[PDB]
Amino acid sequence: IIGGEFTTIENQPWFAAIYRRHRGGSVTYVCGGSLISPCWVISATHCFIDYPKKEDYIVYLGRSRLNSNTQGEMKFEVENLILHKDYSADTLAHHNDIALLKIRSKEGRCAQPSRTIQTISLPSMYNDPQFGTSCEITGFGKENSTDYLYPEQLKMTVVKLISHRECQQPHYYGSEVTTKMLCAADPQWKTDSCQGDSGGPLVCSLQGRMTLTGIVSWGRGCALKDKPGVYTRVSHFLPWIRSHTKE
Ligand SMILES: *C(=O)[C@H](CCCNC(=N)N)NC(=O)[C@H](C)NC(=O)[C@@H](CO)NC(=O)OCC(C)C
Repeated sequence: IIGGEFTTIENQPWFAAIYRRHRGGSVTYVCGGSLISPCWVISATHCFIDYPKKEDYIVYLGRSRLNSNTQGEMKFEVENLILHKDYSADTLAHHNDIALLKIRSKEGRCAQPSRTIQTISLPSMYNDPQFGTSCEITGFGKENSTDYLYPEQLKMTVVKLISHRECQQPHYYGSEVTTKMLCAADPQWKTDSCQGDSGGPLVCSLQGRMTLTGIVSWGRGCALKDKPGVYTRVSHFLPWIRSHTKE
């Protein structure tokens, strides 16, 4: 997250931290995610497309820090890694960038709700906030484009939803952005999600309720003028989500 402020998991209880185990003992951070139900975490397909082996991933809930323990945190294995079959990556755009991970503890149980671990609500069929609405993003991603390391503390910032019409302008993204994607940015171009923030949530207060409106997917650079962050439009994937979360 470029700009913004440091936060605690208490303020972002649905945030899931996803790591990948390596040959040896090295565990590195991969992407953010969101707990949509006790047994399900939603993230982005591009985070796992190159290593679709469910056994190499670890999901943490209730975690405020990147490389250290947080009281109340819970560790999970991935029982089922569901990637979207129609995922594809063009020059800039990443299509159908959405994934589901079924989690289970070593005891075979799902997440147990607490003050630091809660689910976030999904949107209704084709019901998104009005453009110009303020939403929040959370993540352990880069604080600056020139950084190679991630911040140790979880960060959050606020960006505004940009219309499809404005985002498709020539100086923005043109026809590269579709209706299955949502653009959001800071009106001053000072804050934005960045590498390391993918898979994370774009949360919007929709009719008094905190809703998972988008998933951090892509963008040209980070916090660049006329280059909004692009998010996977969750409301357009409800049928896909429902069909893969049953049994
Ligand atoms: C997470 O993996 C990351 C989130 C970027 C969010 N960016 C903004 N809000 N501006 N996504 C990606 O890295 C995604 C896989 N790829 C890109 O975003 C690429 C192509 O669009 N963009 C890019 O600028 O990458 C070049 C990197 C810096 C070498």
